[PDB]
Amino acid sequence: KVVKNKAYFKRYQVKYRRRREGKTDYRARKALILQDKNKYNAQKLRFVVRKTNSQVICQIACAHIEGDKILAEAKSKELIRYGIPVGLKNYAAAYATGLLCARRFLKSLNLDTQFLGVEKVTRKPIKAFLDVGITRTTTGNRVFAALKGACDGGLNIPHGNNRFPGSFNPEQLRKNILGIHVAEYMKTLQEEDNDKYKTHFNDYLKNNIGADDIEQMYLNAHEKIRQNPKKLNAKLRKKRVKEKLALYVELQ
Amino acid sequence: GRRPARCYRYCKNKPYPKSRYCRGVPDPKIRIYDMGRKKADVNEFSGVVHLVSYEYEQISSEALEAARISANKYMITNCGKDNFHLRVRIHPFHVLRINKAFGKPNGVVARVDIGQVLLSIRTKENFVSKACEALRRAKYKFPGRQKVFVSNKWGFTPFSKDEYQQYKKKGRIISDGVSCKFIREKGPL
Amino acid sequence: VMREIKVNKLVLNICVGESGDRLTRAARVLEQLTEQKPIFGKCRKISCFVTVRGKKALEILEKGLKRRKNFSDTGNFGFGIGMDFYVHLSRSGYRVTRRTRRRSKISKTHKVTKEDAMKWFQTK
Amino acid sequence: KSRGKRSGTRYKFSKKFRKHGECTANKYLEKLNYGDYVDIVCDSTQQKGMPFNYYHGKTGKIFHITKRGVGVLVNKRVKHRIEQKKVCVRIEHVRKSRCNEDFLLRKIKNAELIKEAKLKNEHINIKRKTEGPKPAAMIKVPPSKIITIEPLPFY
RNA sequence: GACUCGUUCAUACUACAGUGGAUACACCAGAUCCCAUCAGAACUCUGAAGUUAAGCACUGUAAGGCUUGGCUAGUACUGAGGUGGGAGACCGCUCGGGAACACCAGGUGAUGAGUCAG
RNA sequence: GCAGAUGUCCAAAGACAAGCUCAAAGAGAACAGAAAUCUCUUGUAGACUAAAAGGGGAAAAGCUUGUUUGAUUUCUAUUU
RNA sequence: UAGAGGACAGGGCCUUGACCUAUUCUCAAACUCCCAAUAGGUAAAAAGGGCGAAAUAACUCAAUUUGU
Ligand SMILES: [Mg+2]
Ligand SMILES: [Mg+2]
Ligand SMILES: [Mg+2]
Ligand SMILES: [Mg+2]
Ligand SMILES: [Mg+2]
Ligand SMILES: [Mg+2]
Ligand SMILES: [Mg+2]
Repeated sequence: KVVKNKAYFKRYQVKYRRRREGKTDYRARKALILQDKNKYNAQKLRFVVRKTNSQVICQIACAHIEGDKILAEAKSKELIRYGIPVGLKNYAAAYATGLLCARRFLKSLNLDTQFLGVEKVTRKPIKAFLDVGITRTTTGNRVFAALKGACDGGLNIPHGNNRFPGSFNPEQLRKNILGIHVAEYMKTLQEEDNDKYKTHFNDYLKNNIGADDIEQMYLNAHEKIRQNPKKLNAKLRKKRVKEKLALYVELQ
Repeated sequence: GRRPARCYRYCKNKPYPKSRYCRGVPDPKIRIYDMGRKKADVNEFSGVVHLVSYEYEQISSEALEAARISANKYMITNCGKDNFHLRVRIHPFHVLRINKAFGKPNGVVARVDIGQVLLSIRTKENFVSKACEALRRAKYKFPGRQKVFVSNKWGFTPFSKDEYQQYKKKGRIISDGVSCKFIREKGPL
Repeated sequence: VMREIKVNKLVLNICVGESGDRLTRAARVLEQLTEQKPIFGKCRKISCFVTVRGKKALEILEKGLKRRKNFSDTGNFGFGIGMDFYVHLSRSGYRVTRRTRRRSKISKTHKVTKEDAMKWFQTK
Repeated sequence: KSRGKRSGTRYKFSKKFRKHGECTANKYLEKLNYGDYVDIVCDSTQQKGMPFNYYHGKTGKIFHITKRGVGVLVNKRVKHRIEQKKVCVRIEHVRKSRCNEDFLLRKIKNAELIKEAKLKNEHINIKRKTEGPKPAAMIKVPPSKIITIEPLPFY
């Protein structure tokens, strides 16, 4: 038997568009969105972090019957403007992005003076919830870096500490946000297999970013962020069909 | 062995077929359904007589079988064995039951409508009278008012004769055995 | 260029009886052969196997080698020895099938096929 | 004999053909208030909060809203008397009814009309005039386009 | 030109083709570190040498499906009426309501918020 | 009336989350066959969901894994 | 219920099959893509509704006023 019969097609229920594409959970999403129906007018802001292959995307989203509404938005490729080029999928970079997004949101609100949050690295705060959406939450994830960054900015993002690297080890987390792990890796590469190292951190090399400097650069970036943010209709088709038949006839 | 058949004439009771909720029900007497040159082409036989019930009645399987037999034997006697094709176009699914409380199953019956046909013969346009005769003979073995009814169609195929001819002339109609399929200018190439 | 036809995954397979220490022995043997810890396959514990990628897998295949039929319609193949080797061939971008995120279907022209597999075999 | 809480529900609670799955995530954003009229349409994909067989399709005023609940005042005819039943449901089943909104629209339009009338002092008749009899007309038809009819012979 | 969150949840699907990649998506390169396994396949982390080959986008197909429309058909069925017909089975009429499959024809998306590149 | 079912079973078959996809069919791979396990392709559920039958269920409500005891105390509004 | 068209199992390229493909006959109280008629429910505004202000709160919100 052919499995994909006419009958099968007739039966077939198509998934939701996003689910089909493979981008949203829906099960997760509804839970994230719906808040208590006796709390009418309470928006519930979700902090969306996407870890795309060569960027991180941090949005504050609101949710409405017609479509979601993005209040604040930051992509990791803005960080060039703030004096951090290369390593944009880096945990540090993610953190920075998160922070930036938070800052942007605050600016949009007109409420930046009250919520400074954690100054440098170690009224009730504006609340939001992490939409990690589809990437599984393993310990040392990059979305959690972003979340942390956001927190360090203004936002109350309720979180447990189990998913920061080495967990609760704060030193490790600190290292990660500085970029220190990356630096260490670079150093190790330099020490053994130099050709490989050259191949690998090519962009970094071109920039002229040695190991030691990376942390400093990240710090500077953080400081900067803190400071300021065509079709054919029926007739044509028919004509085409006719032409093909004619050609077939000719061939015959 | 059996009841009168006036017992099970009318279609009281809802239909009640062989399934999970019946089980121990004996077989229909009728097994063959269609006979006489069943393997014939569509182009072979043009003449088609129907035997239409003008009655909302039931028709025992046994009766049906008898009718079929009558049709066949007569045909054999008159024209050749391979000059006709006798479809019985009605099947016995609704089972009857008997008490001797709820009844235990006992024989099957082939419930019919005012419009629908019982038997259809399909023969060469020469032997239509014979076919008609056969069908009328058969009729004496059903209950209720049937009417033998010569059709405008080509032979079970749903086209009129002229129409069929026309189609044949411009090659829009593939013949299987008995059934014919009409090309619609639709699928891929 | 991306339409090269790498070996995706080689799977060494030892079906044996019903877990009476012979299975353990088989597992040990497998381990010795290839640096992977083996995994057990259950009744519907009867059998061991190991999945291998990359250079190691290739090496295994090469040693293992020491037919037109033993290729599948889908363009994998296998052979036996005691072991069964099954090699599963793919092209780059096989990940699109199997990732978690926007998992999708590979186009027909990018699935490997029998003839292609045969060709590949002939080449290596 | 067998009057369980989900009897005669082989079809009431069966999800319709090519609409299985679950309730869409945007259905949880329907705003409800103490007074909104509300259909109760049992999505049997959620098994929590499933209101009884009978209230499927029946509208009611919301009298109570909760975390994920909605109490609905629904009428039930009970032999000799209709009575108010306080059907506590989840949000998945409760849909916002549309009857009230037809009225609302009309109200809005009527306000505008009233304002307009006042602007000029006129006796505008608001109330919906039902389909009365048609007025006199003179319908031009060519003799060409008047297809005469006879009954049909039998066939 | 692309992307993120969405909305409707097949006009959005599927199959087989064709066309496209400045930026983007993606595949792809690697395993020190967080992490994850039988397996760095997945997941994670760190990358940027390549490539549109796939994904994705776009278009095609007397495509299947889906969906509007006509047509089936005032056919089937039916609410009320009947000291109507019919031995009954059932069938007309009066006041009303009125399908379905198939078939034929068209269509194959639309869109809210935000960002990015030029 | 019809076809049945109940007087139970469950520290998981409860709770939560994570991951995963099931039946079947096909084409393959020593011993291995109509059946063992493995691999891939197709797979709207045709599996499974304690026990009738019916609904529901696919990044699950199924399967595997991790962690647990909300199978807790008190009280309402109620539905059948 | 029938053949038609196709590409695995047995005998001496043919026959018997099963299996696919497109058909075909007839069916269902405990089948359903679809789906009437009738029956049913809510609504059709002054104890109310609009659009506003200002109060009150220990609720709600990031927002002594974010809203309820
Ligand atoms: Mg007698
Ligand atoms: Mg009866
Ligand atoms: Mg291409
Ligand atoms: Mg089509
Ligand atoms: Mg889960
Ligand atoms: Mg029928
Ligand atoms: Mg029925």
